[PDB]
Amino acid sequence: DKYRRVPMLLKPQQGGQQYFNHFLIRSTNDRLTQQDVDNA
Amino acid sequence: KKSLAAMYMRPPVTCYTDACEAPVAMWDGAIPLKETRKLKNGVPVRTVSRTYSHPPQLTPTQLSFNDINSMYCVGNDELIQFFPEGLGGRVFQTMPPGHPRGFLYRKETHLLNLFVDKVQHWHTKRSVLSSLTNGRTGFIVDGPTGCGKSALMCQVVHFARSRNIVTLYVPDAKVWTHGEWCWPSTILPGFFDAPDAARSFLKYFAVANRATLTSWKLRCTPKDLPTEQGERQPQNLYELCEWGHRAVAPASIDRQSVCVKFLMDELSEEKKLPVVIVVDGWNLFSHETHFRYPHPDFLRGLASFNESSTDIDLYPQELPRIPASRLSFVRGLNKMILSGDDPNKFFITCTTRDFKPFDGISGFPNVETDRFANSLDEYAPYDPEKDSHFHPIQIGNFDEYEYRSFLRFLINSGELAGLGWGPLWHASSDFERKLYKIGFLSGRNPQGVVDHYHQELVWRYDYQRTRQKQYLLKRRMEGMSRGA
Amino acid sequence: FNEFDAKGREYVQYMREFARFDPRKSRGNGQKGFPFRDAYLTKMNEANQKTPPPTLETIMDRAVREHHQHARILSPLEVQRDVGRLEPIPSYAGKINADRSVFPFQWKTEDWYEYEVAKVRNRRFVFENTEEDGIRGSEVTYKIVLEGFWDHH
Amino acid sequence: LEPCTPREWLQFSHRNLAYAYNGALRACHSLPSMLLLYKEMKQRGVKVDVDTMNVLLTRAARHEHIQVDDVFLLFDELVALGARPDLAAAETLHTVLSHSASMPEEWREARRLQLVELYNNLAMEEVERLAPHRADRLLKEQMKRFRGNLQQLGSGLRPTVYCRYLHTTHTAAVLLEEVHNFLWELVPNDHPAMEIPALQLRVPFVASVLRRPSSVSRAEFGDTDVCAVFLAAAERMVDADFDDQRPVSERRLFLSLLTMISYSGVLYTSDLMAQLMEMVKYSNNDETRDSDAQRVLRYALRGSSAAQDSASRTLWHSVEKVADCRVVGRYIGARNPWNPIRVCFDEQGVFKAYPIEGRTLEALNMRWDDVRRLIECTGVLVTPPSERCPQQQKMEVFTGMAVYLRTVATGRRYEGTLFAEGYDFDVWVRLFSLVQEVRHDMEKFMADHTLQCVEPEFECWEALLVTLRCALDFCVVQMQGGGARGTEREVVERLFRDVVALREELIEESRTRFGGRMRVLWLQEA
Amino acid sequence: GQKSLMGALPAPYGDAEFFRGRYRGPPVARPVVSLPTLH
Amino acid sequence: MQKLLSPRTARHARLFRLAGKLADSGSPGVPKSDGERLVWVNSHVRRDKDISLSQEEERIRELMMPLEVGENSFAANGQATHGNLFYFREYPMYPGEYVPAEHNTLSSLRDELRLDLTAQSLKEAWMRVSGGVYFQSVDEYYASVDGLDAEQIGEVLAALFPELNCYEAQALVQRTLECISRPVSAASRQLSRTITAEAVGLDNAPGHYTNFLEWMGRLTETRAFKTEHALFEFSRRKFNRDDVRVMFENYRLMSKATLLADSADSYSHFYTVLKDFARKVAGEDSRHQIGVRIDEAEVDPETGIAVGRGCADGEKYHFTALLRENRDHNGIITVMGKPLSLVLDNKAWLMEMVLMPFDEANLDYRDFDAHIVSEGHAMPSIANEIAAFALRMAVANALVKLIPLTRIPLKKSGLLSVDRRRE
Amino acid sequence: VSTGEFDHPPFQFRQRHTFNTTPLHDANRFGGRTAYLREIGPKKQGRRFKKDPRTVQFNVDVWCAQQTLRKRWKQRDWEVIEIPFRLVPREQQRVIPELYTDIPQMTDPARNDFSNIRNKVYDREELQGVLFPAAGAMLYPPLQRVDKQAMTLDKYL
RNA sequence: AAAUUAUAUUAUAUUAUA
Ligand SMILES: Nc1nc2c(ncn2[C@@H]2O[C@H](COP(=O)(O)OP(=O)(O)OP(=O)(O)O)[C@@H](O)[C@H]2O)c(=O)[nH]1
Ligand SMILES: [Mg+2]
Repeated sequence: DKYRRVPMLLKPQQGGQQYFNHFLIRSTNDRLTQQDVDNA
Repeated sequence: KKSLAAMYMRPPVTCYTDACEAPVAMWDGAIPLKETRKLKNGVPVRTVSRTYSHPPQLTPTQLSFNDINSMYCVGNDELIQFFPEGLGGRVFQTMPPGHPRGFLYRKETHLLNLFVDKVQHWHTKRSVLSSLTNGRTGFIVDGPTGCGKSALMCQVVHFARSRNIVTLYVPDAKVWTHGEWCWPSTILPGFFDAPDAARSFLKYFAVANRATLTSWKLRCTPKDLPTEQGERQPQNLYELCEWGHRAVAPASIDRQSVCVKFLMDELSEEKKLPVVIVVDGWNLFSHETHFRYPHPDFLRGLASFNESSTDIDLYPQELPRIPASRLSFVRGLNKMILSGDDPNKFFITCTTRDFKPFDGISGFPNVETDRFANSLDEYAPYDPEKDSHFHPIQIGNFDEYEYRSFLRFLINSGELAGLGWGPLWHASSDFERKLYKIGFLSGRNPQGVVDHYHQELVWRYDYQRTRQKQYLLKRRMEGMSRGA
Repeated sequence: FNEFDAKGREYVQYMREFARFDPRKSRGNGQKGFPFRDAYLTKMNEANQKTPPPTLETIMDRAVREHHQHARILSPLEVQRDVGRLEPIPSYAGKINADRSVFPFQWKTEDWYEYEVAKVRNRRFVFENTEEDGIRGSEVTYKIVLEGFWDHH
Repeated sequence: LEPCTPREWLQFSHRNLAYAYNGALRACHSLPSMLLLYKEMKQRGVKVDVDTMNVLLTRAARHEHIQVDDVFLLFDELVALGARPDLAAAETLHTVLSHSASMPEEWREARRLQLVELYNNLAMEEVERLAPHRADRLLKEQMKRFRGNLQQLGSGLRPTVYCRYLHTTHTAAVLLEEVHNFLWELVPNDHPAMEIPALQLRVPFVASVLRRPSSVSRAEFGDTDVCAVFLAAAERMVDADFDDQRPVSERRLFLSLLTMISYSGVLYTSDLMAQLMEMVKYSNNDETRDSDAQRVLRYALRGSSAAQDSASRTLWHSVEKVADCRVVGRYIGARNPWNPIRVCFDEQGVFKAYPIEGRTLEALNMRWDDVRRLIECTGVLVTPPSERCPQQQKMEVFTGMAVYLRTVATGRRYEGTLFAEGYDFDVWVRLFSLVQEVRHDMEKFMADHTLQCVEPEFECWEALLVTLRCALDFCVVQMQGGGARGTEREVVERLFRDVVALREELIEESRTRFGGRMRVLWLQEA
Repeated sequence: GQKSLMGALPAPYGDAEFFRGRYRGPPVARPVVSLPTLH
Repeated sequence: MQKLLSPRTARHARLFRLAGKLADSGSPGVPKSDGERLVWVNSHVRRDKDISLSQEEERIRELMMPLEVGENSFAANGQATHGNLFYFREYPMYPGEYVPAEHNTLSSLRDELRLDLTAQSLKEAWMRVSGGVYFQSVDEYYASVDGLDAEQIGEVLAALFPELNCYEAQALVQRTLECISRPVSAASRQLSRTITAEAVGLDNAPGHYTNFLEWMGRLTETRAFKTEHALFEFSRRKFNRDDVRVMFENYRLMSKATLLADSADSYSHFYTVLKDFARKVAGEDSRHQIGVRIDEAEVDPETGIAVGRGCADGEKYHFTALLRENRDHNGIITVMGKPLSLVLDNKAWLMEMVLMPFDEANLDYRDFDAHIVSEGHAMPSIANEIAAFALRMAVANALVKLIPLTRIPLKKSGLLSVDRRRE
Repeated sequence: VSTGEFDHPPFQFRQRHTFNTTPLHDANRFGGRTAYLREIGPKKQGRRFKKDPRTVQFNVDVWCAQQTLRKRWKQRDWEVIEIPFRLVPREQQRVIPELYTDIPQMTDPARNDFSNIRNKVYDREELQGVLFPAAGAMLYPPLQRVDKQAMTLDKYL
């Protein structure tokens, strides 16, 4: 129907906010691992 | 991507538990495959194996102290051999014919296993067994609903029948007390019988303990029993139960009464052979069976209904309810319990809390959606210390070790047998998130653990795999940008 | 700002009332002598509650980190969650004892059914003029109920 | 903006005013306007951020008329206002400290100690922060940056954060690499070293730079400071399961750690040697751990693998005992009985071979007399009780004797044969008298030290019980399985009755005595 | 929107990464799965 | 034939020693028998092994994830109909998340501060030595020669600083010349980043290239250049209603005499209005994020209980959650005196919504106790999704009141957001 | 908390036996108690009450009250015996108020017994000296209570 | 020939024939 009374934060329902910092630290770890691979 | 499934070979099938493996295309991403390199006829030897293996199928003699809070399995042929009666109320909900037959070895399971191990030669360790039971005839196991009560009853029936001990197993007491119909006893005046449950018991106990009941000579049994043409008079206890349960209706209805009476008479005289008696739901044998006494106008006789001063056809009424001690089976049981001349029978029993809920108000139960449709209509409180002559053992819910082992067995052995997610492993979360969430939802209650393992299908608010696939797709895109 | 919001000021007052509750001092107060349904019926269920100790995995997980790892496990109210700021570490972080008779409130339904009927039937069972101290106690009580068509009138 | 309507009150917080004032503070170009903006920021209630401290320290370091004590006082004011120091502000303060020599030397040393404390706190904070993410490479780069920052400041990282960082590791390679880093942080770069080719590392001699008192105490030695980190690495190798793409064996990892410890000249402590031969005791290689226990026992008896025999080693042996009760107990529990190597030493030189599948009574009698001579010459029971070592730890010698008799009785280790086959009858009679001698010595030791709480633990009691069970099984297989031979058969039945009586006595004592701690041994074997 | 010159100024002292309270732009979205190709 | 009950590994023995130390210390919950401690140690080792197995199977499952649409892999996200509905960020959301800074920028800022302090010290040393005044003529400005030659600065750096590399010494000479000329501005490096040598046309003339770069850098950081950039961005429609209102408020603060004194200059009267807009325009160096609200904690100092609210259908569902910290790790949730598994009839899809505010916060539920009071319409069962939505909002508001930084993920998940749908 | 049905379905178009839809008068609803109120065909005083909403709501309220009563009476494992004040135990030697008169009274807050006196149930075997003085033959046996301090299977002995 | 305005949901009806 018309969901105009529903907020914009509820319509996609973007959950999973806990994993983002873990993903960023894993990305930094993989960048340093790639730097270790390129040097040797 | 990296499958490693065409290279995977099947390990050799040793038991029934190893044969319960699905095809490799099912559990390829559910149970992932690792590669190892051993040193035989070369430095690399690529051996692809599974990360998870099935729990070991162990004989009860092989179960030890280090197997506490571990998982073991029983063969399907051992399941047919040791349990012809059946299992508990909800024990067989986790064993379809494809699944392995798994059991958790708890601390109380280890205690009862050593107890049954000492029962097997009781005349040497009689003072030890007296100190264990505190002089009582046996143990009654109580706790909240959905714990390991009936599962431990099947476990101790397995322990007793694996060591060649004569074992009485009532897998559900609600077929006796809360049965289909009640009939008065033929030779016991003032007593009653549950005929169908007695026929099933006389069949299954005989085919369970045929190894020792054939060597059981009849001591106090009349030899002038009624016998049809071509049938042999019973000389053994197995022959007595075969005379009892194998008959044509309605001669079996009185044959079971005579057989239960003389079987309980023959049990009460044996003082040298240990007989373990396991009852699931002793709290139903300690109070009134749901049958009531008939109205005396049924047996008095009527000429007509208009002028006979009767109201059986006009209005219903609730007569006094029949207690369990008026059943001949429980009469023989209480005769063995209360008479102190039997230092031979060990009553390792438990209670059931399978009853319907009531929390102050109650509407009518919806017939489609009702988890308690086969539940008992009792609502009565129970105290095992005051309502039973046995020593009470309190079983609570799972600690995190037993819950972790049980959930690991459930998830991984359901995906290995081709009954879990399988190819759809990428939609459900990993095992740590599932353990955390099911430990929230169940409170580590074992029936709640099984119910929420089945209800994991309809989880709406898990966002782990979505963010993981976003991160992996982004990493793939930046890797392809690095390649360009 | 103030200290608490509207519903937060309500439930902090209910804890101060139950901390000084004495049932013999609820002599003729009426329904104002009823001692905060949530915390009162929790105490009546202590025969069923029976506050358990921490589990064997919890006391092992902490004592490994306390002794074998030389880094104590601190409570979630001790975690410095703000990066770039040091927090003044409030004193209720680990000092609140975990007892099931105190919190959380779980009760028998028969006591809750008896509480809710007794609180409404004893509404006007109040003795106004008591021989006591100030604003509660008096000798005569006058109530003048004014009625008009507008609320500012 | 101070909000007046409730719509703009719903977007008002001092933590967001932190970001607003940070952006406006970075928008300014000079410190005279910046300090006025900061003063009206801190006069208002505003949570002070790390960005405020970063921009203030940087754009006050580059201002011309600034004295550096005002920089450090501004840092003290910002950390007093609730701003967490990060690595950027710490490096800014280190740069301002390094470029200040007109200040007096006491001020420079005070600020240097403050920066040492700050870098160690930041190192411990990053260790605790990057631990659960399994970020060992990123944490390795952060610890390398902290080591580079502290070696420029004339110090190093503390062994407490090294013990924590070794206890939070996941891979063994970075574990040995960080032990290597701690060993090289003490000595300068031109120090002599020894090369380990299995790890491709160079471990340096550390005892030349460690502090030593040469009445004297344990804390005055710097060898405890290094053996704490050695013990942290040893305990990490015990409890944690390492994840590697090509996993190394436990024997190779233990031998590499042992050569890394031994090639440094550090004085060994008690619990390090105890943990090392505890790892030797529960090893799975039957043909290897005898020489490993022999090597770690030589290390504990000498006390240090230094080439020269110094008086500091004598002072270290006078302060504490590296040859304590736990290492003798775990050595006797780690040795094999039928090993042709001698159990005890001769004049501390070497553990020779035995002068004689020989399973005679004289062999095990020489083994047991060697064990008793070892316990006598180490003097572990005659040591006085102290605060660091209790009387309870000396029961481990009796546990080691009990595990020795267990490995005599049954043939296997911790991981129809009911006992060790190929024995004689007098072997089991001598074994039963040895069980009685161990029980008598343990009862005498408990009777002597009754005034403090002295209990036997589970391992010695279960070992004595399974030796009596193996002797019972040997007796019942020789009695009714012997073929009715008459060769001292009444002596076999007498030994069987004595084994049954002593076993029932031990089971009833496990049920009754010691407060019911060993009730499960009554529940199992009865 | 249209192309402008904002952000193109040289930032003083090069410390544009340590300011963690900086403007991060509008929240971008990413695909959770690669859709199949059209051709 | 007889399994030994004793600890078989060194890890088992170390855990048994820890359990014995705990039992001798008198901790609540630690068993007193030895068989129970043995069971505890064996179960903890099995739990550690199972955690290692889960970590290894997740490591293997990361590489075989079906990132494309296939046989069993379905999108169903509305990526075909709507397209890219789930957001994703590559930056740590301050101050909820933390990623450590890269070492290259750290070392660059460290070396820049070192060179700036060394050049300032050498400039102050020459100012003390030369004796005060130093006037620069027009030909001295066109020759770009200061009081010190490059040779004198190189000799001073070689004499005073022994450990100094060649290129570092040449960069120090260049920075001392730049600091003795004017106050140093770090603007030539970023102009070398954004403008290459082939674009302007100097490929064989590096010296004139660096001269043009430093001239453009010293002309960039003026007030007039910032004012012209602000006017250019005002012409390019890069402002919202908030910036228009702030420019109006800054115009209203100027009186007429200050307006005349500012219009005496050509760029200052525009700059007084456009200061905030030029702060916004300057990019990630000077524009701040708005960010979610971070409030103060409203916790009872005696009981430690925070109070949160939740609503649904306007009138029907109202709930109030009281939240406390459990220090014995036995946390449980209760709704109107009954535990959550019996209020919602063991339904996983309703109790997962109550679990979700602890999940998005990266918090353990067993460290918190919660009781939820129903204030709306009382019904015999609240086992529906809208009541569970109200329960989730109540638990999330209680978590926000207890720990304030929990508002940073919980507002991003939409758990603190109220919809207005009635019947 | 209970999840059974309490309200009656409202009046609308005549429902059919489809998916998510039951007829308005079915034998599955309310145990078939709608058989009194149904019309099988697809006298005004016997036809108007089957279509009134207040009538059918009152009838289902009566039936739910009957269900609540039979479930509350099936909970009873006791009976009320009028015992004099002298022979009663010490917890009942107080002034017990009537139902819904005062606060729900704890049993004994001094002896650490916080439970409702109205829910207290006493054993029959402990009151044989009070209930049966005329028999004198001990008609009920004494209740065997387990020794909590005895070393049994529960305590690893 | 696209954008979607589109509400959509399910049920009923007649002198079968009195
Ligand atoms: N295999 C196995 N399953 C177990 C074990 N313990 C609990 N369970 C599971 O827990 C559920 C509960 O089993 P029951 O013993 O019948 O539950 P209960 O305690 O008797 O509950 P009530 O019948 O209501 O009294 C079963 O369905 C099992 O699946 C165990 O030790 N081994
Ligand atoms: Mg059951």
